[PDB]
Amino acid sequence: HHVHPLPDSVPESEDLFAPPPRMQGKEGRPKPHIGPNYESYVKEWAKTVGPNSDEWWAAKARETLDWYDDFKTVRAGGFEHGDVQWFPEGTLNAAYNCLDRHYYKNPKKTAIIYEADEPSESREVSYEELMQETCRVANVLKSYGVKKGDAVSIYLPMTWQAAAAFLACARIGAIHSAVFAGFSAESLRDRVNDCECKVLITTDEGRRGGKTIATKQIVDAALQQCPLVENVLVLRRTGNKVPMTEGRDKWWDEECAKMPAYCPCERMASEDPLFILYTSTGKPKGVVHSTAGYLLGTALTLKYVFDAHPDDRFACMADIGWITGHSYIIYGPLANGITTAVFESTPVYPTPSRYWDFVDKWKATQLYTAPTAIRLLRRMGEDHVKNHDLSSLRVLGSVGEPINPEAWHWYNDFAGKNQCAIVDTYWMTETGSISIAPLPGAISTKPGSATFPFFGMDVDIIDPQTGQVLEGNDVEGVLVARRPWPSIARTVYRDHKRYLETYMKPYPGYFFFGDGAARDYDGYMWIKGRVDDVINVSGHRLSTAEVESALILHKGVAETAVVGCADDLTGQAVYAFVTMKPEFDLKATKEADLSKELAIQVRKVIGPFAAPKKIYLVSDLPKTRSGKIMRRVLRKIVAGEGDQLGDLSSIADPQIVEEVKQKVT
Amino acid sequence: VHHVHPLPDSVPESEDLFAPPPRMQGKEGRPKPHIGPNYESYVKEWAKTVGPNSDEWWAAKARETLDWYDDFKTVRAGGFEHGDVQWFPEGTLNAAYNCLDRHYYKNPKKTAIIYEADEPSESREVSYEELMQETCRVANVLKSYGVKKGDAVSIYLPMTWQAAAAFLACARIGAIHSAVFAGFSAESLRDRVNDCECKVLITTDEGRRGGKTIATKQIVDAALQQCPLVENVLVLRRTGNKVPMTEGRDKWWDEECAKMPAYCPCERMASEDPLFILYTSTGKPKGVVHSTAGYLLGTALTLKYVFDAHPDDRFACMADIGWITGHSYIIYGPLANGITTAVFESTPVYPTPSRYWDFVDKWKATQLYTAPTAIRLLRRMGEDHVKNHDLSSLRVLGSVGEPINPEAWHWYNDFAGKNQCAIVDTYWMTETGSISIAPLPGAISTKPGSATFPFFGMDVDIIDPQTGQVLEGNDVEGVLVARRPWPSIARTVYRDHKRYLETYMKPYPGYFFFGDGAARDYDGYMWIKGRVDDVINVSGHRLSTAEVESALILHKGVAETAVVGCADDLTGQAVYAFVTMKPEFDLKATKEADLSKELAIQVRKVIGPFAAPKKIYLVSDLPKTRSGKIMRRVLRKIVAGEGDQLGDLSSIADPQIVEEVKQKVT
Amino acid sequence: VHHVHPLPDSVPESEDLFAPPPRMQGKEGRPKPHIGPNYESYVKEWAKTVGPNSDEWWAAKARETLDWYDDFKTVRAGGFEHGDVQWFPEGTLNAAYNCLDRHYYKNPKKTAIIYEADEPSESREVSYEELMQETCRVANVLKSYGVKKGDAVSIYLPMTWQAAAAFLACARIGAIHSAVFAGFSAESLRDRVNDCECKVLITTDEGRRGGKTIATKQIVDAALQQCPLVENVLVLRRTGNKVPMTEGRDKWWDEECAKMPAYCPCERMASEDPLFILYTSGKPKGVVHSTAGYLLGTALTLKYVFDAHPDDRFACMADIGWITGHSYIIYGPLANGITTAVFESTPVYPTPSRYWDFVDKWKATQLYTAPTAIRLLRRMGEDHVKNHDLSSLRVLGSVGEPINPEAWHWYNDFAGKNQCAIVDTYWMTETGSISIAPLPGAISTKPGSATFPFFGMDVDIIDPQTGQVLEGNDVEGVLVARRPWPSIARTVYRDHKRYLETYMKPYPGYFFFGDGAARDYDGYMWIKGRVDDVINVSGHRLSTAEVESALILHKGVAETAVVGCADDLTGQAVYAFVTMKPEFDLKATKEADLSKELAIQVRKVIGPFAAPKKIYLVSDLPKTRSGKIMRRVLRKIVAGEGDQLGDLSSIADPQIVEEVKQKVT
Ligand SMILES: C#CCOP(=O)(O)OC[C@H]1O[C@@H](n2cnc3c(N)ncnc32)[C@H](O)[C@@H]1O
Ligand SMILES: C#CCOP(=O)(O)OC[C@H]1O[C@@H](n2cnc3c(N)ncnc32)[C@H](O)[C@@H]1O
Repeated sequence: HHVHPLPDSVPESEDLFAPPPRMQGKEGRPKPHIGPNYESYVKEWAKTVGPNSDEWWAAKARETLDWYDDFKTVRAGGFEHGDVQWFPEGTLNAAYNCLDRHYYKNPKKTAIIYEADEPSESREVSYEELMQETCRVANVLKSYGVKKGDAVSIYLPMTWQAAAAFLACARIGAIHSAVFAGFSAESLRDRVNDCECKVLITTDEGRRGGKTIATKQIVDAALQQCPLVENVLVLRRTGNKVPMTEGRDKWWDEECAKMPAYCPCERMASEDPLFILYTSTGKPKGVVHSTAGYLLGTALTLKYVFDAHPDDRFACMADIGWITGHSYIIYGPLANGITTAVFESTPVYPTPSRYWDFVDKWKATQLYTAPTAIRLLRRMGEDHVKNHDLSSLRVLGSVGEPINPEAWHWYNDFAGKNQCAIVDTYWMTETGSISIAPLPGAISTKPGSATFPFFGMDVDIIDPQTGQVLEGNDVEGVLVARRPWPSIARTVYRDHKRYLETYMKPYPGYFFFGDGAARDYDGYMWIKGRVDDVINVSGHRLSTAEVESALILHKGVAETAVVGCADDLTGQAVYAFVTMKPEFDLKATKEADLSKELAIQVRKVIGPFAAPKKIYLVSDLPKTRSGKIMRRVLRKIVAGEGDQLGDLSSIADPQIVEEVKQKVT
Repeated sequence: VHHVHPLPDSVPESEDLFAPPPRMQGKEGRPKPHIGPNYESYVKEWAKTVGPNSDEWWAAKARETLDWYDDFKTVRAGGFEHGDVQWFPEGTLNAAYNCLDRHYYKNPKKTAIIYEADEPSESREVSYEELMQETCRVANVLKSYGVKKGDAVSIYLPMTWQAAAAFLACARIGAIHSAVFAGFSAESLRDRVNDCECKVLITTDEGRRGGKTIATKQIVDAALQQCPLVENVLVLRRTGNKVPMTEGRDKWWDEECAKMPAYCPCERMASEDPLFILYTSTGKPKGVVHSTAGYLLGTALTLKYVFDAHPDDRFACMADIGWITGHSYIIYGPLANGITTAVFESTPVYPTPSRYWDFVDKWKATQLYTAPTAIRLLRRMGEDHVKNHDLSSLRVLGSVGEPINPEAWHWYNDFAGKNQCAIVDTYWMTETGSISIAPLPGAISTKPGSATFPFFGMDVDIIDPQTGQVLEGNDVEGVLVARRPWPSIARTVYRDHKRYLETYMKPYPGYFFFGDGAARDYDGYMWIKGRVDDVINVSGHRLSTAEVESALILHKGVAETAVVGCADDLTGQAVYAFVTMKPEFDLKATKEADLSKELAIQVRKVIGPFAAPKKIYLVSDLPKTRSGKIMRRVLRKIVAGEGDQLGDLSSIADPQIVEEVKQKVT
Repeated sequence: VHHVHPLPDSVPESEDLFAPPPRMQGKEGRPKPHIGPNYESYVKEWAKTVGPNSDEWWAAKARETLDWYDDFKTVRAGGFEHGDVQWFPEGTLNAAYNCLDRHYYKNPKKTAIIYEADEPSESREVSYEELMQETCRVANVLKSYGVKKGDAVSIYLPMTWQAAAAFLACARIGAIHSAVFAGFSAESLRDRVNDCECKVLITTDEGRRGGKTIATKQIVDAALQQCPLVENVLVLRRTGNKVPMTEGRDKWWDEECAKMPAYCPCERMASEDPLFILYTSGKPKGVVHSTAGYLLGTALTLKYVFDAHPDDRFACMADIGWITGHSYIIYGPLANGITTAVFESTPVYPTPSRYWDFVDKWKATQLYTAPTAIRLLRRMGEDHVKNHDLSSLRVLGSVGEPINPEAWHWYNDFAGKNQCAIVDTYWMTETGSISIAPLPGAISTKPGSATFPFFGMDVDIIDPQTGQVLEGNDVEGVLVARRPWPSIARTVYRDHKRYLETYMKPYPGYFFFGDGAARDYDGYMWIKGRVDDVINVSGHRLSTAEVESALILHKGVAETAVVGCADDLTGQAVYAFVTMKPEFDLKATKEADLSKELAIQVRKVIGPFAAPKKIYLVSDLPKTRSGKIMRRVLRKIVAGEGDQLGDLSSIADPQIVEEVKQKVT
């Protein structure tokens, strides 16, 4: 076979995992929405793509959302000019669909499980309380002169009121722009200026993992260079003394106490912008999502990819500064009317048992996190997870990067006790909602495979050299989409040329994701890393996931990243950055001996061309807060270009860049 | 042996029950009542409007009574505790469309407003067409000033018919009007203009009332020196006397409106978009906020049922639009129903005290609605001004704003109604939006001084004020509360929701607290006998202001009285009475010491030994607001020697009376 | 002995009636007319559109012809006396949705605009898709400037196809466009920009017309020195020649639109929201049209007066600065979903064959132009038209002034080859759409007669001295309308008093057009000139059209204008300005002899009272850019008031005023 699965210690013939009994409607669990096999998925999926799928999408849109005005046209526009339209004549409001309609049905149902940084401070927030708080904030924003179409910046940590802030903007038709709490003043400034908001919402301080985030201090530094911001609303999260500017800055509780606890919903066109979300090369990229298609995509993917039922308690452990928090903490779960988790802490605070204490306390029915969190808990030891119950879980999700089969198995074995479906969800900020993922009651999974495209997604593999679609199976190339889908990003804010050039020009007629992909002999899709991260060794194309998956098969390896660099003989050579577990004895095992064994492991599993030319042992890797490993930073450092690096002040650990610069020289 | 007594009356109780008269029975060609013919017909309909199955009735009434651009789905939600009351939330409508356009499309030449000018010879009818055209011109002017949906607009206008055009022009574009009584001082106007943060003010060059000039533009000029946000003033040329105009800021209404077309589209408003702010007559000005659909529905239904309004009716509410009574029962209620409404620019006694009745016979008014202060005023002026009029076009006479003493009630019944009209005593507040407790005139047999029974949608209880517990059964007295939200309840206090919750929702959690004392007699009739703050406690006996004042006016020659409490060592509190005799009363022939002695015995005979005033002060007038409320708080603080902590009293009806009362106490 | 005579013609009356030709009878492969085949078929349909039972017809047409977001309840209300005209008041719609989106959703690649560039080789077809995308980009740009619903936007654009996108971008967001003829002077532009109080102006670097450069940005910069409210100028790069650009205020159209997405939601407009202000050419008069009635009127008149069918290619050769361009280039044709021509050139550039080269190249099915253009081509000679095909044409239209029978016949003979119906369309900026015109499939035409009123128009003739309606036929007086019609102008911008005084006060209960009119014995209507231009000779009333029609019957006459002046004996005396063809030899032919024959011709055809007291031979006449002859200018010069003429800097050829002033003295 030309296309191989990601390296695993399990043989292939024992590596196919059918939907487990918890996903078969047994042991009292709800029956899956799609099942019980691959054919039930394909039969439904075929209704959602092609020239006869308008019927299905119109019905789903009218069944799933409450509309003030019906639409006439299902879809229009396209990639070439970036004029994508879905349900254009309809009107609706996102806050109405996420709060009001559920509040009118069951006001005391829990909307948010607020898991505070200190576990003892956690509590449930009802739909009634969340709707009231949202309306008070919306009334405060209107009193500042915020109109429909105005942008509002949000610099809030993971406290439950962050959802009220998002939905207050949606309620009045303002465009929220959320920035990770803890981003530097410089990074915050650039995003506040780019979206041209006149109002910013923040906290006095944030609390994450027992550490204080000095959010109001950062905000004051940033706003000295933000001439459009006239009002700042400050939530008193810690009560520690912070500066407040007379006139400009007001306390959230004091402002909201002035306002009634209901606010009318602005009637939004389907294509009115809902939010701007800046990704984390050059200027910040503000990805713009509209209202109806985005909301529909998040609601349908939540329902089908995680098999959400009305009583479920959905635990997405990500941050609302990330698209994962937008779609699968706030918009998806609340549109469906279920309970969603807002997790304020880290996976290891107070201890690495935190995730599993949370699951057993609240009886979470789904858990959703990133491979970086999974690898972190994998390296912390089985004592923190082995003696928990965790049987309320039916589905475990992974998002943000390829999941190494080694990490996949740890997730499957300890979090799921081999009784949960594992959904590896591939998508991007620009896709709005999950693009490729197994439907858990239908798809038999392979460790590290996203499996099959979601409803409305018609994806292909293109040879990057020819620009032509590769038909059949056992093919590898770059991932593209043939047709628009409801939740696709509509533009890059005030930079539509960047939007067309990045996604629509490389392969005209297609959407270009920017990731390498392979379709194996069974038709399963494998997303093996960024196209920019592919290493070309003597004409052999190497993906980062396969080498990193091979490296982590060696004992004591916690996390790795591989990058290419120009080589005189092979064009490019592989350089590995390897993080061993801190307990690994670097004196008993020689670094030169460990590097040799790692290279042989890569050679044994992939081939002679894949063996790293050099291996660097580092204590950690440069990562974004969402958990993405910044291989571009490592690649430029290896190239001796530690000067041409972009904005690195808001990465997870800025100091690790210094350690990497040292170890290379 | 009854714990609860009717307000003191010279008529014995056995002859003091007044069944709906023939004009309210569909006889003599009068329209058949909407509800009747008895108490049970009221309860039968009322029971559909409260309780857990009342959504059906309210949804049907909402869709039958108003024109909507978009239908609602949800009937009601929210509640008292957080102040998130919602009615018909997904619906959209426009108040101006419901008060003007839909009636104009059906009968453009029908009279919308009977404009009774200060001089009777200048009175005229204003058709729906003309009112709609003027409203649209003003709305276009406001839009040309940059007024947007949700912006507040202050209105400082006297009772000329264009005041209705100004209100409805704001409603038409979704602006929030804030009307201030014309004649309020520059200080009171300033405080309200600044609180609502408006950028536009609408006023007149001058007002005319009772042959006197109100220097409105002068007051406005003085106020705006401390109102830095107001950028545009639109000035109506009511008198044409020369007034200063500030270049740029001030423009003439007629010149601005001549530039604009006579139609303007209606802004499609959410049911819960704010319709207006109305500042009430203690501390900082309280801007009571009403939303759109529930408020409009409440005014339309109360006008229809409490006054038994029919399509050809000519409704004469004689109040001022600076008052909630003018908002609800001059402009929004009558015009929403598509009938004719009166805008009365004068006083009850100008040129003579026959003015009200000349008006009724001139225009054939079918209902008259006024305040007890006006009724007591006309009672004091003599029967020659009323006895020889016809007045037979009237079917219903209403009283609003304070308890009506049975003595005044009977005068109203006897001379205004010639014992052939139903008398509707309507209890409500600015915060309730529309009438809360009132007799339905074709159904309820009235008792002088009783509001009788709660209106549709109002589920009221009597609570022990200390324990918070409901007093079940009849013959109980305590404080009035409502159990559930109703469509027209005020939604907030502007930018001060904490004050709204603390005032109405926090004192008795789970209820709306009106602030008035109340009693339910053995027949179940409700008696609202005064504000809770005005109750006097003499030796453990709770005394209401209405009962003592009603006993005092039973004495011959008494025009009007007010009673307040003050600290007493032996009885806890003692009663002090301020008494206004008719000026024609001979105070030399009757000794003042004898008159006070006769008054005390009259009180003792009717109420009990404990109720006799410890001291009585004879005054030429009482401290009253413009709407006629007697300011007992002012009198109480003066008696307690707290004439330093009175507050803003510059815009009361007669500011000088405070000087006479302060002198007379010492 | 008829009191009312047809306009003077060289054809006897008995041979001057032209039934619909075979191309308008459904023969020779043409589509069957919407109304036909005779006068009774017109009356039968017309009678449904007027009177107290016509609501049914108008409600149905409104719902059949336009797409609505919200239905209306009331058909019509209001009236002339106070200027509160209302049509479909509760309805909501958007003009850009009706002219672009709904056609784009059906056939995106269909040509919306035939862009006939000033140079023929640069002409091209613009699809509905391309036009909608450019409209949406511009709308997004305007929104980014803070333009809100109800804001005025000035447009100073020449006849390039993006002018339609600029109009429709304003309509899309509910802004009120105010278009000013490109080439109007800085003073005339300044006055219109200041009157509408716009904060945004859209223009070009330069225009190109007849091979000449219009220095639009230079004119704009001079104007804006006296326009303190304008904050943003959007500049279309039409020529790329260097022009001044003011930092901050001025931005390039292509650079701004490249930042914006190619779709924009439609603002839901009430039927009576203003759609545009159009200043006519004392203080400038900004005529205001609302949305639904205006759009319905233009769509119905285009369909019925020009018998437009879905595949037709409609060629209106006027300028968008004129109401004719508003109604019959942009709004009418695009509302109907057909192809419309945007003609950037002049009728004689590069040569006088331009119109007919255009018709044969694009196979135009209808042609619409002004009598001044027809008279211009008539003077240029038959060689430029005689050898063209032109058989794709079915209907030829004339708009803007009376068409002399001599010019009518030239149009009929050479443009139409006696095989097209000629529609003489009478209307005004204030009427929105055609008022009186033959329906080409039903009405037999007379040269110079508008014939019969359009649907919804109930017109009468009033004796100006008595104010009374003249019943019956063979009557002459002033034209009035009895009832409002859907597309009537609703006000004069911020000058409603001028609106009432001009149109509604002279004859209370009627709309006063300002034109003299006669109804002949057959019931045909004749519009013979403005009331202000009527000449009173010894108590005999003379219209300009009849004398000007008689003068052009003389050989060598290209164009004439007749005006009155104070006379001691007759009250007023006739003065004629006559333009001979430039090839006419004024040395071989005595001017005194030519003047005598011209006077005798008038005496023979009209009578002794009409014979000009003086005749002036001029090389050209003072005309507006739309082609109206400025007889008010000529009258004041004859009266010796050549100083109090007012603003004449933006007329077609301002220098000709100097030549006329010389020749009179
Ligand atoms: C309505 C109105 C104007 O509203 P507002 O000015 O808010 O005054 C509200 C207060 O007026 C008093 N009041 C009003 N009507 C009555 C009545 N029929 N019987 C007894 N008291 C009455 C009470 O004290 C209310 O709380
Ligand atoms: C249309 C248009 C442009 O509108 P506008 O530029 O407002 O000019 C309006 C005036 O033009 C004259 N006019 C226009 N068309 C004709 C015609 N077919 N026959 C006779 N006269 C006509 C009249 O005098 C109108 O009142």
